[PDB]
Amino acid sequence: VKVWTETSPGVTTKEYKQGEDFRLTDGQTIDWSPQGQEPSGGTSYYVSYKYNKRMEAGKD
Amino acid sequence: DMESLDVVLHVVPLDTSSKVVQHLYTLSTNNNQIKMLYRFVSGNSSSEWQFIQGLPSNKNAVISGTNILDIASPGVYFVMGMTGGMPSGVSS
Amino acid sequence: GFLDLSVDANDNRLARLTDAETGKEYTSIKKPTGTYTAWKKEFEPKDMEKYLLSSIRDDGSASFPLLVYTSDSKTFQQAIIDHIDRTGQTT
Repeated sequence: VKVWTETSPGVTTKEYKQGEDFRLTDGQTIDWSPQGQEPSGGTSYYVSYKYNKRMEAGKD
Repeated sequence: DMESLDVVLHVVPLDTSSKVVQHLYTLSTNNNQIKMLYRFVSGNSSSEWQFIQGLPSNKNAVISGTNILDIASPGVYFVMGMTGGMPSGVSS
Repeated sequence: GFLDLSVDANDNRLARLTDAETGKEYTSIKKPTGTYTAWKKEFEPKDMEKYLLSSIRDDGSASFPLLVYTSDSKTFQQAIIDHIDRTGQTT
C-alpha cells in the first residue's frame, strides 16, 4: 500500500514510488533493485501491506 | 570485574585437560547487565577476562539516574537525566 | 575521511568526521524527532576575524580587512557600508 519515513506521527517525510524505487518480490520482500531511491542502510522505515491469513479457531 | 549476577560458563576443550577456553554470559533481561566475556586458561594461569561490548538493537546504550563521574566501563553511551557531575547547562 | 558514528536506541546521533586530506575534524548531531545539524568544523584563527583589526590570509599572514581601490567604482562611504554588511565588523 505504502513505503515511507516520518519525522512525527502521521507526517510523511518521503514516500517511495513503487515500480521505480522498490518492488514486491516473491510476496516476501521489498526489493530496492529498481534504479530509483532507497533509504540509507541500517535506517528504519515503514511498510504497509496486504496479505491473506490462515485464520485460527479460538484466536482470530 | 563486574556486578555479581547469575551466569552461564561455557568450557571449550583443547589438546589437553589442563588447558581450556572459557566463555561467560550474564543472565539478565536488562540490556545494561547482559554481557559476553571470554578467556584462555592454562593450568592455574589465564588471560584476563576479555569483555565483548554489545550494541542493543544495533544502537549505543543509554545511561541515566546516576552521576556521570560514577560510570566506570569504557565505550560510547548516550547520557541523560544525570544526578550530578555534568558540565554547566548540559542536560544530555 | 574516518567517520566515528554513535546512534542510541531513541535515534539520538553523534557523527565525528575527520578529513583524510587536511586532518580537519567536523561534527554533526541528530535528535530523535529531528534531522542532522550542519557540520560544525573544528576551531581556527579565521573564525575570530569579526572581532580583530586585521584579516587572516591563507598563508596565516595579517592584512587590513578593508582595501578600497579606484577600480572598485565605489565611494569610501559605500566601501565602509559594504564592509560592515559583508563582515559585521564594527571596529
